Amino acid sequence: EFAQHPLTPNGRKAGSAGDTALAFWKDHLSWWHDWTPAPSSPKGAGLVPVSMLWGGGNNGQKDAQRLQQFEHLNSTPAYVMGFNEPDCSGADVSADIDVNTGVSLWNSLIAPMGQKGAALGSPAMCRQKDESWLKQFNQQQLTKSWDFTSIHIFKSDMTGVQADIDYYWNTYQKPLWVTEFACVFDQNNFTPCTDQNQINQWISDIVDLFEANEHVLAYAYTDGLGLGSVWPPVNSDGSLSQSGQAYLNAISKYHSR
Repeated sequence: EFAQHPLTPNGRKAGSAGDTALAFWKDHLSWWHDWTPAPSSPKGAGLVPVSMLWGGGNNGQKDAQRLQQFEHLNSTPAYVMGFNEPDCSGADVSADIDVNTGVSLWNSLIAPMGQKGAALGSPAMCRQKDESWLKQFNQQQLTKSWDFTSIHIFKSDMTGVQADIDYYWNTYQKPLWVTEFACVFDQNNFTPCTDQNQINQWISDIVDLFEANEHVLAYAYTDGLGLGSVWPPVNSDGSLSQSGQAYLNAISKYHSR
């Protein structure tokens, strides 16, 4: 009888999306991802490295490299996530694949990893609570469904964060992982927050909300590009930024054993 993976990695919700701030945050995290099949920054050594199949290998240089690396994995990860934003476009930005193409990749490459014991994460939607892609994908013939629903939260207040959580719990009825989050005026041409005071409070508030919410089992601060000059967790001189320090101070509140 095989032991199942806990859907919170190694007793802590907190993780990182990317590795620029990983050395500074490590001691208060359990896990990280880097959008690749095999997260390998040496800054993460000891944390749970969560695998991803980003896309279908026809929407960018890195997309094609990552599909080939996923096909060549000699091993089964403890946790694997599906596609990054198949409902958005842009070469090496979002996966840009239809539901039919998603089903074929999921059944050929992701479901067999789950048969060998990996915990499976859904594809993550750029449309947030307005998605239709995952609703259609979930109605298709999948050889194995997902264990945790992956979500991206790009919102300017905690009302928007809560509306994303409620939509994905009510609709899919599985535990959630927030696999990327950042403070963004999403309805106003995707304008990233730029007020340091507001960002520091938003970070503090969102970590508290996630830690208290029974349906959120993991979360991860993103360092991806396109989020303005204030959100990045590392300054141009290499030092931890004020935004990076707000995350460090929030996740350390929940690390007391």
